[PDB]
Amino acid sequence: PHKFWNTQPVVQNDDSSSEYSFGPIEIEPDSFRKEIYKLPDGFSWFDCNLWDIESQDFEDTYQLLKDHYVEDDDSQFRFNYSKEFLRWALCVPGQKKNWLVGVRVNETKKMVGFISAIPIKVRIHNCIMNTSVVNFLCVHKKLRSKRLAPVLIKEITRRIRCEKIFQSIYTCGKNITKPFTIGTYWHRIINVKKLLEAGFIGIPRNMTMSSLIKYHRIPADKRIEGFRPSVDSDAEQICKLFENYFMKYKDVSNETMNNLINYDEINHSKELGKQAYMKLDKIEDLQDKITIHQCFNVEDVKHYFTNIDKVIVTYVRENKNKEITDLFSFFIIESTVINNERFPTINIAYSYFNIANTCSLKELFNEMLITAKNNNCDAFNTLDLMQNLQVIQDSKFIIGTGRLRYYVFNWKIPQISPSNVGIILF
Ligand SMILES: CCCCCCCCCCCCCC(=O)SCCNC(=O)CCNC(=O)[C@H](O)C(C)(C)COP(=O)(O)OP(=O)(O)OC[C@H]1O[C@@H](n2cnc3c(N)ncnc32)[C@H](O)[C@@H]1OP(=O)(O)O
Ligand SMILES: Cc1csc(NC(=O)c2cccc3[nH]c(-c4ccccc4N4CCNCC4)nc23)n1
Ligand SMILES: [Cl-]
Ligand SMILES: [Cl-]
Repeated sequence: PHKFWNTQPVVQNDDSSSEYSFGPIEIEPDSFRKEIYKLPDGFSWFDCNLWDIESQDFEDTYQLLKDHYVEDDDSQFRFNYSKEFLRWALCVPGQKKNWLVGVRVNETKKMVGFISAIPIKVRIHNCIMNTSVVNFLCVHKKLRSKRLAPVLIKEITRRIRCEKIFQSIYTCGKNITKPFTIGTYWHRIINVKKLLEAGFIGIPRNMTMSSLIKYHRIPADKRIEGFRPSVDSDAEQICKLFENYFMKYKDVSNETMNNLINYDEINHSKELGKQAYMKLDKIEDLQDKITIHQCFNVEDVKHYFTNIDKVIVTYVRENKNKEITDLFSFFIIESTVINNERFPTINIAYSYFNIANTCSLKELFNEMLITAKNNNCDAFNTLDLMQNLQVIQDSKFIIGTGRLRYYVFNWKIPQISPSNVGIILF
């Protein structure tokens, strides 16, 4: 029984709609609460100054997440996002100062809560829109189970709506309301001895450390040439590469892709916003296609698909005309090994966006796995989004624990396969 989520414009688990459709759940451009939400006495909101990596706010945020953010099931690993990562992930083109929200104890100046939104452009079927991604919701462990989280969620909702944005995308490792897709975690072991020492895997009875090393080795043969790190001057080419990829896997006609309904222009009117509703005759119309994905202009490409040591790795393949034809990318997050004083962290790569045109996706990932090994990553993690199952199948990836639930706030999306989703959250 929910007490907060049952009041929100999201599809509920008990929803009994017998039709597949798309569109906003509600069009309420001026009826939302505009007054700041009250925090418990002694606590105050503040806009978190992540615009200078040396600021005190950035140290406070880094420390809060380091000790209190997402942990695995058994509380053996906790994410340890670096400050350079958080800057790359949160100070994105178009970001607003007030979408990085902290909660501080007034007497001690201790930061005890955080929630963030980043602006992104997304296509959802026949619509395109400026939207938000909510991430890094975090409450101090000593303040949990006191119903603070709905306060932080309502407050970021208010701050997003003040920017005339009424939808959001977010993920969760547990079921809340009805998710529009469910992602499966997959792990590729790179550094066996480190992951054994960390307790992530163990040594099977029918194996040895040496046979494990042998089994999990990244294949060294069949190397395809032409790959190099991306640079800023690649941005226009990379932008075109992404447009052609999303055009290839579209779930709407060519004319539709070229004339997407821009919800930003009609979300101010209950009558005009109705144009965004779209009934789907057959669910099979979407099979093998991408239905929802982020859209990147040249400025976004320059920011996201770059190379920052220990944060983000982007390589492109060139042909004999020196034209970019393929791309792989992954970001890098350390995790704390909670109960290991002498081996306190591991370095994990996470697949981001990958486009294979001149090679198979399996060959592309093999080149990416080698590069992640050479970037000192102990494992390579992926979701079964987009065409990744092609590589996950008949590979040495091992399934993870739990599932990643995808949600859209104030939009209707039929339950779809993760192959239909091109949205990666940090
Ligand atoms: C138009 C714009 C819209 C913008 C907003 C879009 C929505 C954004 C939504 C957020 C996007 C998250 C994206 C990410 O960052 S996902 C990762 C979230 N962060 C962590 O897991 C870090 C460690 N954990 C914690 O810090 C706390 O446990 C948190 C802060 C998560 C909850 O603290 P606490 O454990 O002290 O709980 P409570 O007593 O205060 O409150 C209980 C209520 O909160 C609901 N709850 C609990 N966890 C989540 C969750 N992860 N998403 C959504 N709802 C959640 C729960 O169902 C219940 O409601 P109801 O079941 O009674 O109804
Ligand atoms: C090799 C190794 C050692 S520890 C480790 N993962 C943890 O500890 C851990 C703990 C909690 C949640 C997790 N989700 C994932 C993950 C795994 C694969 C693909 C995406 C993933 N997520 C990352 C975060 N954003 C959304 C997508 N991993 C964890 N992997
Ligand atoms: Cl209030
Ligand atoms: Cl679920």
